[PDB]
Amino acid sequence: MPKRTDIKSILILGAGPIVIGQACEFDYSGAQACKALREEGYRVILVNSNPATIMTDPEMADATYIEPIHWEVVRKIIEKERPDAVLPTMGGQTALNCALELERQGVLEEFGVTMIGATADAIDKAEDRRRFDVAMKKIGLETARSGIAHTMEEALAVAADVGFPCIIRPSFTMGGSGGGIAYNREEFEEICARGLDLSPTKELLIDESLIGWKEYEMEVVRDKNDNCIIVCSIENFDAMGIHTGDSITVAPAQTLTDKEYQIMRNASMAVLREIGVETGGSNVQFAVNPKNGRLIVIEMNPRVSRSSALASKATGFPIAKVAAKLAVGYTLDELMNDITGGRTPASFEPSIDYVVTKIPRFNFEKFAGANDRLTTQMKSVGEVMAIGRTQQESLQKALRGLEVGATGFDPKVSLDDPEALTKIRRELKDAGADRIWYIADAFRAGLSVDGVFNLTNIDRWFLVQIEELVRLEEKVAEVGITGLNADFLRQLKRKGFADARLAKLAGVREAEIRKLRDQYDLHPVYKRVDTCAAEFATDTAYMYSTYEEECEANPSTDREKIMVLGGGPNRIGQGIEFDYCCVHASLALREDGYETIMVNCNPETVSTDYDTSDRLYFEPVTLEDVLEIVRIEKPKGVIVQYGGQTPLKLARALEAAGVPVIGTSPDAIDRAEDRERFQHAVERLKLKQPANATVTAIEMAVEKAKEIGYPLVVRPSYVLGGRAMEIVYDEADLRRYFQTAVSVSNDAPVLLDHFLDDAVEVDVDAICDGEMVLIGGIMEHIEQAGVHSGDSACSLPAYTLSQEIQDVMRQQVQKLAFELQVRGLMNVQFAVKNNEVYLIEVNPRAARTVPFVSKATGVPLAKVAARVMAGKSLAEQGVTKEVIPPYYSVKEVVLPFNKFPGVDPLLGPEMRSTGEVMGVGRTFAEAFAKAQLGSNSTMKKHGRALLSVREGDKERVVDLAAKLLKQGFELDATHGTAIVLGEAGINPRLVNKVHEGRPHIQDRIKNGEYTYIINTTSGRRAIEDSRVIRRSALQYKVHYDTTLNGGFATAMALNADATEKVISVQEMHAQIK
Amino acid sequence: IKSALLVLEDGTQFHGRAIGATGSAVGEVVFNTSMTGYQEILTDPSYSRQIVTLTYPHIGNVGTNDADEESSQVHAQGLVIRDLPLIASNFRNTEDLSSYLKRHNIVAIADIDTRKLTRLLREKGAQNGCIIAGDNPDAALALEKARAFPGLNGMDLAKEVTTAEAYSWTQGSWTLTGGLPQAKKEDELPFHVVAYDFGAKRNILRMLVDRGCRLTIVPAQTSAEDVLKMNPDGIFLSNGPGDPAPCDYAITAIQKFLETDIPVFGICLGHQLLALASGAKTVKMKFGHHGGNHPVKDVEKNVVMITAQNHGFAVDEATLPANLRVTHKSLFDGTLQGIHRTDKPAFSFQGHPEASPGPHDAAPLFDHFIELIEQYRKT
Ligand SMILES: Nc1ncnc2c1ncn2[C@@H]1O[C@H](COP(=O)(O)OP(=O)(O)NP(=O)(O)O)[C@@H](O)[C@H]1O
Ligand SMILES: Nc1ncnc2c1ncn2[C@@H]1O[C@H](COP(=O)(O)OP(=O)(O)NP(=O)(O)O)[C@@H](O)[C@H]1O
Ligand SMILES: CC[N+](CC)(CC)CC
Ligand SMILES: NCCC[C@H](N)C(=O)O
Ligand SMILES: [Cl-]
Ligand SMILES: [Cl-]
Ligand SMILES: [Cl-]
Ligand SMILES: [Cl-]
Ligand SMILES: [K+]
Ligand SMILES: [K+]
Ligand SMILES: [K+]
Ligand SMILES: [K+]
Ligand SMILES: [Mn+2]
Ligand SMILES: [Mn+2]
Ligand SMILES: [Mn+2]
Repeated sequence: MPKRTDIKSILILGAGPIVIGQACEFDYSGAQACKALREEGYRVILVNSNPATIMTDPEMADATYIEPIHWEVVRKIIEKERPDAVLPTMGGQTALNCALELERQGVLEEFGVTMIGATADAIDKAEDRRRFDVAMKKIGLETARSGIAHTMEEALAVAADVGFPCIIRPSFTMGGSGGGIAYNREEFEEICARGLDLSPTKELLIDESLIGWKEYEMEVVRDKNDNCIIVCSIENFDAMGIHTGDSITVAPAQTLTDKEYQIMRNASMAVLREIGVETGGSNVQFAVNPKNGRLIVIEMNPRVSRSSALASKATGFPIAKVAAKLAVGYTLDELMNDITGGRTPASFEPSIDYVVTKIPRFNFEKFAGANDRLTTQMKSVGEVMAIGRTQQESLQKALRGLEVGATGFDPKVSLDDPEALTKIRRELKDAGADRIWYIADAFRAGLSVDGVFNLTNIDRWFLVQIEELVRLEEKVAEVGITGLNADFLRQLKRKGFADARLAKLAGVREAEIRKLRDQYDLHPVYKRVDTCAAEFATDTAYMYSTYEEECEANPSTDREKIMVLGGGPNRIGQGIEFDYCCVHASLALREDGYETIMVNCNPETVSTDYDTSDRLYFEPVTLEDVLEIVRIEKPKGVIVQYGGQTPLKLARALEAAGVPVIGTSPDAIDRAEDRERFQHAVERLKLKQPANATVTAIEMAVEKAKEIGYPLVVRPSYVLGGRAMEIVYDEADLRRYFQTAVSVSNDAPVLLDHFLDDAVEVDVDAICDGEMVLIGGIMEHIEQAGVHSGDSACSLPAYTLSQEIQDVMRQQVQKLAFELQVRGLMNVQFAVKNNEVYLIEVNPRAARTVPFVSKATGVPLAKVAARVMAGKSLAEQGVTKEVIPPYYSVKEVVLPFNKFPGVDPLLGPEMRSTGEVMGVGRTFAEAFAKAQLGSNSTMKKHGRALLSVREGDKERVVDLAAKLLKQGFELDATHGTAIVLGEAGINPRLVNKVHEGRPHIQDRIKNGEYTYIINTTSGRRAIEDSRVIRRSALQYKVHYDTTLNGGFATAMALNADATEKVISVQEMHAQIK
Repeated sequence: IKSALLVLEDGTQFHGRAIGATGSAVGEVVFNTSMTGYQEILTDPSYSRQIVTLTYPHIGNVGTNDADEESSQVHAQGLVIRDLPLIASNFRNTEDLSSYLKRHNIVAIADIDTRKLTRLLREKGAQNGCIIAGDNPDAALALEKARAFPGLNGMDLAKEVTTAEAYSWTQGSWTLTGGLPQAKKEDELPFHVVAYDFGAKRNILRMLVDRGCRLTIVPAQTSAEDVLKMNPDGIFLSNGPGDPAPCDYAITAIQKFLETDIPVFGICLGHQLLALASGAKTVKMKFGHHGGNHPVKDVEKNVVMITAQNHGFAVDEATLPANLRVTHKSLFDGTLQGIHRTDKPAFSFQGHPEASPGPHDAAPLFDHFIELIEQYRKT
């Protein structure tokens, strides 16, 4: 049949908060499904705790539930929405896992919910390691010498079999979660211990070593009629041994002969068929022995994956969209190919006339004591993608599109450093996130391709390419700016060289190369993505830049254009929130009659979706790249305020280069972004800020510090997420973190701010139209000032702040909006101490709190602010009064500490969270409990609690202890805490520190004695002393709080039921009058 | 610096780099969307008098090897690519592409906007062109030679590539593990097929042999009479270059076979010939079909298959004799891909069930043929 009749309503399982290994790919996936079905006359219901996603846009689906993704909770949704089918394949592991528990718990059965896309057996068939392995053998595919383990004793015996090194892979996990490479016995237990615990099925799949073989993936889609296609093939740059998610990869595969491809392809299909996937798309990964073509099957993912998003963006083939439709019985032949103007069927294999490159994005600098070597467990936080007609072209663009300060192959070591070959050696032998740059350094240093291959195992096909760019680079360095004739320059542009790299090499200014290009008439052409290698025409404008002959840009002369600049790869501190805003700005303006142009190169985004804007330039967000498009688009205006720090830093340069920047000005952005300038503004306004000073050098800083007084906060200019920020306690604390602060400061000063003890933190998002100021929302933080806003939980409305004081802040915001010339969105940060408002900072753009506030207030701020930026006032839009919802909304974050065990899971001024969840309640307590549960907290309503607090918290601890007692907890405390509690009349049970005796905390935590841990610290040394409670609490999965306010909140949550009642966003919004 | 230049009939120039032999090449220019299997493509006889342009920028990444030869030589008139890799990197590699091209004395160019070329051909249809590689290539001379090209329209190329003396093939298919197998002993082959050589790919033969046939290859012009005289268990009509139309001899003869109850199978040209022999009409397409991602529908089972295509001509559906029933169509342009005789035990496929290179999807088309054969044997 065609689309199914017995199914009207569908429940799409979202993936939750973004975490390492499980990110934006699904929002992209989820949102695709949602649109697919709805376009197909289906009632769509979807659940997702993440407020920053687009998918949770109320106008996206018929029923939107921003609820904790718990089977009990999901249960209640089913119960209330009476869904027909459930699509559990667009939410990663969270979704599969949930779909399966609903099933386990007979909830599906209970309500007649049909499981579509993929069945539960299929899923298990693939998700289960033993089972999978068994299928492989049955269909004659080869797999790596293994064994299954359900215990440690059993894992030991399989290890004593396969040998070291060996590869650990748990069942029902992904992102290499709970896995790794055991090179010895010691490593072996630690990894297995983790995997076994991590495993939903308490099962590990242990393999022998295939390290260094080639690694490949294929994306397949299968229909109900049995039709099967390879959507994309992928060849990894980094060899087997480095998770694909942490590897540089390219499409299509490059070094297989047709004969090997076919084998791989057949296998891919054989595998889907064997497992049971009939109505979707899956990813099949393989290992290939370069020496002999020997093929080995690594695994299968019975859902959409991160490669699907990449694969989709790479071919123009809408994987998730198609698959969704396929799950309701549509067949491939039935479905039309989007991009070719529905001229052809979706049943075909894409062919591309270019090279796609993806490089992962890391944040190791935020996790000091972490192991920064790449392995089988994912550590990256984002990814960039680039398109070029050649690999060289592709790769270089990606390098510059990553936003890590690279112009391409910038050098890591000096040529005249004796120890240089040794560092290179290491970096190559044992991959770090920095490998690619070291590989170039190796060529500069005198190592051969072979020499490099031996250390890296990276195919020479790639290597020679990098060596060739190096040689070209050395030529530029020799001949200099004089040698930059058109022929040569042209050749350089063709190999992907950026004006900026050429500039450093030629020891000139980037603006000089660009000028030279101008002279010569050396500008790129734009090609289009079309799924077929130009066999058919496309009416879509999805383009990439290249240096060739023919241009396919064909720009409108017709309308007024508006350019939106994207945020590039996701990263800690700048994530999905910024995509959501971009998408909305386009949606808005487009609706308003403007031609919308998107510039971005993050594949996992909805913004890089061809449906999204009128025009899409899949390009690096750089000055050079943007200038070129502008040159041809000749837009009405450009928005630089909705894509993070990037476009923010580019502003000045753009305007200076004639770009028509709309909304808040570049000077204005600089007033806010420059700490000294901000400091003045506050002064000129007669506002309150702490005791501070702006500094450029240590000695002076040291001197000034004496003045301000410790402790003090080091805050660089032009950063978000608290990059390089640190609380200093003395001189030497200062000298140690100063340079780093400067290094990221953007030729702008570093602020030295006196630390504000026992102060409440507040965030305020507002819109200014030059006429009026619209307050979006005031959010009070749970954690105090000192804990980064992005890592704090928060409430809307405020839950403890006086009206009087909030009103004081609303005014400061307005005063600031106006003085600073804000035009569109702004985010204000304050600290409340002693009934005194203090200004921390102003973010002259859309902030990460925007999506949440919008969701909480029912006001689409990104849309509104986008309109204001384009000319339409608040008055005109009729959005003039601040909304104060009837319910509470609480945001909670998810932290990656569990991916980086060697890290102290302490909170601070520098942001480290990767995602967030939203909790909505009748009370603050209800809101919090919901936030806490959706954040995947292990908190229990009973048990034994451990209390170990610092001096300052010695007063409120009693109240806290009391509260736990009234709840039925049993207390344990360490020495000092026990003393105070004793004095209050509370007699905890004494527990020995680690240096005190035995059993101690570690022992007791480790034994599972506790269900809650409240541990607060203060000072560098006292922190490093208590590190073990934190690390153990984490490892053992015990809920812990590191702030008293945090603990108090937890306490409250104890009086609520997160599973009690559920409410759609449509319904929340309707309750607003 | 070694130049090369490609000039199209329309005057359009592509300047690039020489990557093969020195000289000139003239033919009908075509684009191929295959991402892999460039060598197999090169050694495909149907490409004779054709200057092949590959859409996938990097061509030569895996080098070349003898097993990847579909014929004894390179048939392509010329080679047009975007980028010739620095190195070949594949365990199966024996000779880098450049070397191979030179050795085969193939004029080849690199570094041109293949995409722009593709769009042109797709937009304005096939064109003849000329590639000149050498010191100072003469753009006006190139144009001249291109312009002067006759045109594959009405060009019988089958006669030009066919075998001189008929021969026997008993060799099976390649394996990763074993590579190309050793020829089999005739006695190991149940069936006995007679194959017209219209410029056949080795993979057709191997796959046949693979299915239990012992082969006897005959020149295109061989008489049905001469044929029938060997008592073949089935006849087969290969792929090949040029217009199928002009091949009266083969037409004539096929007509003569369809009077008998022998099973017959035609691939590509053979398809066209048989359709011709059935009184159907053949057209020359705008740009044709050349790739390995072509969806084809088995109208009968309403099942889709990804196929390997290579054809500049096609059979007119709206002129099909009733005795002719459509088995297959292209999902890209709805063109006719497969036919079967209502009355006889004769059918054909427009694409290449044998792939090489390409998806294995349509290989069952062979099985039908084996059914038809064991049936005539029962008889
Ligand atoms: N036998 C082996 N030897 C060496 N490396 C291996 C071996 N098996 C797997 N790996 C590596 O381990 C990585 C993770 O394996 P994989 O099965 O994809 O885990 P996963 O968590 O299920 N992946 P995903 O669902 O995409 O997040 C691969 O990308 C390989 O590079
Ligand atoms: N003087 C101070 N006293 C106490 N806490 C402070 C002080 N200054 C800053 N903080 C803390 O340090 C955090 C980071 O400072 P901030 O200037 O906002 O960094 P940022 O990188 O610009 N943040 P953002 O743009 O929001 O991602 C704040 O959220 C507070 O928790
Ligand atoms: C992928 C996200 N989880 C595993 C499915 C761990 C955070 C959900 C809890
Ligand atoms: N919102 C921050 C997470 C809090 C964590 N449980 C701790 O207190 O450190
Ligand atoms: Cl091997
Ligand atoms: Cl030069
Ligand atoms: Cl770590
Ligand atoms: Cl060109
Ligand atoms: K890899
Ligand atoms: K799997
Ligand atoms: K805070
Ligand atoms: K050229
Ligand atoms: Mn997996
Ligand atoms: Mn900031
Ligand atoms: Mn901040």
